[PDB]
Amino acid sequence: PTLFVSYDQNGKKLSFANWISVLSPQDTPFVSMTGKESINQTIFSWQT
Amino acid sequence: NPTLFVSYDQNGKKLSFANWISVLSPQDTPFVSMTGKESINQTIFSWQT
Repeated sequence: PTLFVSYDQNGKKLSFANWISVLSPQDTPFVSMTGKESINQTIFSWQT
Repeated sequence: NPTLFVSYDQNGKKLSFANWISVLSPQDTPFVSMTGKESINQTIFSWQT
């Protein structure tokens, strides 16, 4: 059991990163540039 | 269609309901009003005639 190296080590301590990567976009410009109106479901309508 | 002054062809009318629901029904409970309250714990007892 000589040739002591990481392959032979035991009880090691990891070196992970304390964060997570995310690249999924979150722009959504349409929903932000429209505007919401109100309650009162389709009982009303545009009628133009 | 502006052909004639009628209501059948009106676009975008108003439903014009009445704001009330007169669905009255009888509810008196005279017996239950002239009995009282004798709250109990269990449901197997008696009254020892």
